Amino acid sequence: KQSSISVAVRVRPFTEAESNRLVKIDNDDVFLGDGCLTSDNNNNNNNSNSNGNGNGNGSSAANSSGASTSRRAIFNTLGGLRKIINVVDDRMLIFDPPETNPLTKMQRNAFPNSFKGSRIREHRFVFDRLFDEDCTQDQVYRNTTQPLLDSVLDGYNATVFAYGATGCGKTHTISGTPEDPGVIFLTMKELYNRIEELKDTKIIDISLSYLEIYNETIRDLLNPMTQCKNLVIREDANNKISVSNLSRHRPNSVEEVMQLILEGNKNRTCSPTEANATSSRSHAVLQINVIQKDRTGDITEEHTFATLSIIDLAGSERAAATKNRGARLNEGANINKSLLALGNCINALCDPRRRNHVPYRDSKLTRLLKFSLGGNCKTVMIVCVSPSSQHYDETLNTLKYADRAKEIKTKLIRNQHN
Amino acid sequence: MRECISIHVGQAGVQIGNACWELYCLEHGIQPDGQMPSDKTIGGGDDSFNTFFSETGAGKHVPRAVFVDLEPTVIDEVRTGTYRQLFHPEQLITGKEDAANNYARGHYTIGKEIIDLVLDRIRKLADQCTGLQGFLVFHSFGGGTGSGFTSLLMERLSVDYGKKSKLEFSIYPAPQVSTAVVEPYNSILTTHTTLEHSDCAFMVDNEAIYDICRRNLDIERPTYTNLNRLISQIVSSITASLRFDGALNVDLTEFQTNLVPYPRIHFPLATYAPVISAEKAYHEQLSVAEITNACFEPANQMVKCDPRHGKYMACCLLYRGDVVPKDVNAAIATIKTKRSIQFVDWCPTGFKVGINYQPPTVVPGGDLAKVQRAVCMLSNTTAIAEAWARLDHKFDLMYAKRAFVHWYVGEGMEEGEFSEAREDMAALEKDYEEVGVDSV
Amino acid sequence: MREIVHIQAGQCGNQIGAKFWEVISDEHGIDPTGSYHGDSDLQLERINVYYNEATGNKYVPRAILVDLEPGTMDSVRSGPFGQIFRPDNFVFGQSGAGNNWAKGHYTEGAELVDSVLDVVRKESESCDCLQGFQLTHSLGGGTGSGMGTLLISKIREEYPDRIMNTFSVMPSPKVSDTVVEPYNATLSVHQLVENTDETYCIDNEALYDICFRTLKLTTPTYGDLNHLVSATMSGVTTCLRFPGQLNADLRKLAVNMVPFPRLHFFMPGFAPLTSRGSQQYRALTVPELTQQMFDSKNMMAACDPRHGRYLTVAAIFRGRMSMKEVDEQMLNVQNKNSSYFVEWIPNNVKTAVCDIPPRGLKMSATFIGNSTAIQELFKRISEQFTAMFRRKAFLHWYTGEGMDEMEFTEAESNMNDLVSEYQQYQDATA
Ligand SMILES: CC[C@H](C)[C@@H]([C@@H](CC(=O)N1CCC[C@H]1[C@H](OC)[C@@H](C)C(=O)N[C@@H](Cc1ccccc1)c1nccs1)OC)N(C)C(=O)[C@@H](NC(=O)[C@H](C(C)C)N(C)C)C(C)C
Ligand SMILES: Nc1nc2c(ncn2[C@@H]2O[C@H](COP(=O)(O)OP(=O)(O)OP(=O)(O)O)[C@@H](O)[C@H]2O)c(=O)[nH]1
Ligand SMILES: Nc1ncnc2c1ncn2[C@@H]1O[C@H](COP(=O)(O)OP(=O)(O)NP(=O)(O)O)[C@@H](O)[C@H]1O
Ligand SMILES: Nc1nc2c(ncn2[C@@H]2O[C@H](COP(=O)(O)OP(=O)(O)O)[C@@H](O)[C@H]2O)c(=O)[nH]1
Ligand SMILES: [Mg+2]
Repeated sequence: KQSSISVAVRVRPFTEAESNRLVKIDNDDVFLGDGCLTSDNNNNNNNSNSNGNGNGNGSSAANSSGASTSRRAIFNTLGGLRKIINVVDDRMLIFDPPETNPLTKMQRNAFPNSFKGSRIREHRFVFDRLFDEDCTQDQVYRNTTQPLLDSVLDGYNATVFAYGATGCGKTHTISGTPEDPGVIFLTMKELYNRIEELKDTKIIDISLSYLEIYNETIRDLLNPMTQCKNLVIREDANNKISVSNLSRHRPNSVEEVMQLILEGNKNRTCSPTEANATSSRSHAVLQINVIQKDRTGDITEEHTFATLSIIDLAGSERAAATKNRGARLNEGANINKSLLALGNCINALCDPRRRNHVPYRDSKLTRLLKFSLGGNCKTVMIVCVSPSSQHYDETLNTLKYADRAKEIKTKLIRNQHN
Repeated sequence: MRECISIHVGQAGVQIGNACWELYCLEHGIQPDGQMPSDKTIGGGDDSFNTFFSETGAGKHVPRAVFVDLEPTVIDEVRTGTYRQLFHPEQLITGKEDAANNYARGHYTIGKEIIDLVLDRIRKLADQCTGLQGFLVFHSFGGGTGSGFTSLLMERLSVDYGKKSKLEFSIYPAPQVSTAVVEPYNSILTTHTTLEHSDCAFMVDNEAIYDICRRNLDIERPTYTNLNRLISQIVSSITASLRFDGALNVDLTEFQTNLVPYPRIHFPLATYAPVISAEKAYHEQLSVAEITNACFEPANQMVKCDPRHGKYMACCLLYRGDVVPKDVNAAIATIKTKRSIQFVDWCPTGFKVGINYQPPTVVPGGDLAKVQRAVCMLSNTTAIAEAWARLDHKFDLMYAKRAFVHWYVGEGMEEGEFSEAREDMAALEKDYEEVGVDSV
Repeated sequence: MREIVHIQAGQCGNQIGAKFWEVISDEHGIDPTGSYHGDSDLQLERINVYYNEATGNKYVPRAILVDLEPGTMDSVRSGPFGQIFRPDNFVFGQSGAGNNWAKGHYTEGAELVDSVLDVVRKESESCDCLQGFQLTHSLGGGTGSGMGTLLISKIREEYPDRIMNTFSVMPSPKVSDTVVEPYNATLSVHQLVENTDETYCIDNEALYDICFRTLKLTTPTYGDLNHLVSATMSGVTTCLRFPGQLNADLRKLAVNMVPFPRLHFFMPGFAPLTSRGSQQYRALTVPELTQQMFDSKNMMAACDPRHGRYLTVAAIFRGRMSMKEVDEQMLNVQNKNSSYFVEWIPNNVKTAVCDIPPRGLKMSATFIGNSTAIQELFKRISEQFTAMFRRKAFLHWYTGEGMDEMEFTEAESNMNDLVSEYQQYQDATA
């Protein structure tokens, strides 16, 4: 009856502003430059201006990275796809692609100059499921949570949490947009349809809960005017984490629940300055509690409970940009401390010796995730990692965390009685 | 002509800078009250020694430096010190908090409050330099403001002023006089930020300075005054190749070409062997054939290492006082016969030499004898990598348990910085290891 | 010029304050009536860290007296030193608030915490910086453990970019025998594990044991149990108000002795032991002093350091003495001890020296040694909280004021987790 947390990755599609920079540079190099090269007769190696006027009619405007391969003129940065992710299939990926440029090819067996950079980084990451740049919401839904929701109505609990740094589309992946749905909308529609299909044999009821962890406090977006000072975490004598003064509304129709979710999501604080107006500046936990009641009116009454948790995590913001420090830096630093607590909990839990402690009593988020990691529920991760070479160390750190937490053990026995 | 600019960031920087400015002000006959005797005739111009100082209407030679420290205590001490009239009243008084033993606090939170004024004052000083050559910054790895404010100001000034030669003088920490336990974290992070923007960085080990001040000088528990004076002597020895224009005066800049193979491997050592106590210097006078052979002994280094077992990349000897060229050739030929000295297998280019005709000076009331035949070394090696390994060892013991990380994380820094810096320093160590491979 | 404002709440806190402030005024050569008279000019170097300038060369203290029952105000207003504090320094009500924690925390605290916060705002408006506020309370009666915790939980929100200092007098059955004390301590302790990162675990059990076993007094008065705590905390805070190489601002104290935000409980010690009055002892050799510091007899926490290990043992020495004397045996003490210092921390021990000695005694020392043997404190309180909560007696005095029954189990689980976390590092070598 043992289980195992599974993992799933998503790769952002290139946004338009950097898509132009991708198109200007990467295509020729991959197709008929670094990708294939030419005979001992190529009169020009890489300085050709037939790439959308990438160089002036004369001397190069800026220093080249190497052999006139890139950095052709003065801009904010090169920002090419020199270090990116490779989604070759749906069971394995390789990061830091080898032989991406010929400079790496000359950097072998030669003087140990820039050596041991990519050679040491020849690591193959074997996850459970992988996604491509081109998938839509239904594609991710069809294998991220459909078995999970097949499990949730049977009695098992379940949890999914987002991941990754800023700009990877966690809110769009989970919370959806006013037009493009998320993952919660599809799950709710399928839950309603399964309610109708299973009507007249078993009654089912659902309850909604929604909270945020802004500034390491607690707040409920379904009901403002409740001051954060009143809300605190407490605990019963049987390992329960019931927050006080939760609104705990109950829905009856699809329109009501979706309208209420939109009204709640209107209140979350976000950065309004840059074009990234979708910047979620606070964690968020949604919980759906499903309760069954048999209708046979005889033996074999499978009175069963279950719950499903959706979590959106604000990304970790590093010193890159983020001007007017203090304010933005404090709102970033509290999130950073929460993410550090999460990572420390993961690292402590995965080991076989430190298991006696497994520190959860930490910043608020690591406490609210107590049941999620090592409790009874099944879990599936959704980690959004950008592939662009600009966000390199973000990708490496996030994916290293993704490789972590793949070896968790959680006995599950359902909530059946009678 | 080639007017450098000196920057002192942090308490250690301000201390060493005050000592060095005292020494330079005394050497060139400049009174602490500004004036000097020679300019009564010359007045001013573009002599060799006018490179650092400047001219004015009254002739008061104002020093070319701005003192940076977030604690106003030491800045007040210098303002209330003996050099009241020399430094113009534009020291960067900080009426606010300080990094307080945290790189993250100095870099992001409070560093941006005053960086604009620092840039404004450094630009005011630079604009008077018609032929500005480079920047000599003074900082410490294990400190607070020293670790981070330098690592920010260097990037800001490099972006502002393009490609100018930048020199940094470092004080690598020791456990005997450590004021903290988070010193390794600051050192690794500021080396990660500093490695890709500093032309050459000099390691003035504090353990080595303390040990040499204990053995050669007979003081048992030397306070920071003795260490300041002894380090200021090395700084003056290296810097004295710019204020003068004598014959055989190989310029300070021309050393850089022979010292840095690649832009990451620019950590050389530094030795010095005229040091003898004031009351014991008599009854003997040293010869060049013994002085130059003394500098190669492991006991007189300034970073704890054993070059005998490793290998030598290059060498550079800089003499001072009165030495005739007839003796130096014989001395070099003598020391070349030593078997223990072994050069890299792709550069036998030999020992570059330079001589400057001026006797070394010590402040009145000091402790070092006025030995005229002073000699200084600047030679990279693969043995210096051992030093970094020591720091890496500490990082292995204070990162499996995540100790103290939250203090840096809470200032606005992610966790991913630390592993990135650690991998950077591991790459540095492996690069030093691999350069010593054979040419076969 | 990094200022501190000293807010003191509770009768015991008020008396410890009235003793410590007199001790400070004696060391810096300020007597009552507010004028300067001393035997060196190192005294005025960092006077603004604690005191404050006023007109006519009056160096009025900068501290607030929080006391609900007005008896303490009359006790201190004509006490030894308490005749210089400004008229508005005092904040008070017209009630005692009893031993009921909820009475001071919830219903009575809300009436006067506004005034206390207003006066704190006024004090913060006069200076130009603030390292972080310091508190002197006890995990005891209702007034202190309620109002101090409320002030912490509010001012933490109102000034989050600071480090909080709290002086905690943990009460034991010996010094007092009110049986609602374990509940009050166990609940008030986890309201400081979160909101403050620098606390000192002064113990009453160890204080009474030392004042009964080493000093031969048989009727230990509260005028002679304060003469250890006041001296110890003056030794603790010697660094801030004099120039020195070591920690000269709280953040440094925290950064040097806070490996994690949760494990910030110390166990201050004292090398000499002095009773009240003019009694004196033989001159102390430095090796004897350093040997005497380590052993458990001088510890002001009931735990035995020989059982566990240490993490940071930052120490301070007073008076005039050659520096090289201290660094000889100390390293040897670090060497002969096989395993009673944790390995995975590099360079544990650290030392400093100061010039002006304590009053009368011309040689002494202090240290702020954090330890992983402190668990025996909390592991004792759990045995005086589980017995009463298994039968769950005495609840109706707290439950009948606004608090639930969940919070008490929250406190118990919090203490168990803290004990386990401290226990884990005992055998978690490098
Ligand atoms: C060992 C336990 C306590 C030490 C003991 C002290 C308390 C005390 O001394 N107290 C409690 C307020 C009064 C103080 C002294 O009473 C003697 C008073 C004269 C004083 O001086 N109070 C001043 C201190 C002071 C001294 C000099 C100048 C100015 C001020 C204070 N102001 C404010 C706070 S304290 O009583 C001796 N206590 C609590 C007791 O209840 C009694 N002992 C027991 O009950 C024992 C236990 C507790 C062992 N039982 C098991 C049987 C005691 C009468 C033998
Ligand atoms: N060699 C040498 N080292 C010094 C001297 N003064 C300070 N240091 C070093 O400086 C370190 C202390 O941190 P600092 O670099 O001074 O940092 P800071 O300038 O005080 O700035 P903050 O840490 O924010 O207060 C110690 O570890 C010493 O090793 C000195 O005079 N000579
Ligand atoms: N898979 C995707 N398909 C389409 N657009 C996407 C996708 N992923 C990200 N985006 C877009 O990328 C931008 C950034 O998304 P955003 O919602 O801000 O990410 P976020 O991580 O949730 N915000 P933040 O709280 O700062 O981390 C938005 O304009 C999204 O529409
Ligand atoms: N060490 C020490 N502890 C004290 C002293 N006075 C009181 N205490 C402790 O503090 C508790 C009394 O709380 P108190 O402040 O008097 O509550 P209040 O009367 O409501 O203000 C007792 O349980 C004692 O253990 C003292 O002078 N020294
Ligand atoms: Mg400083």
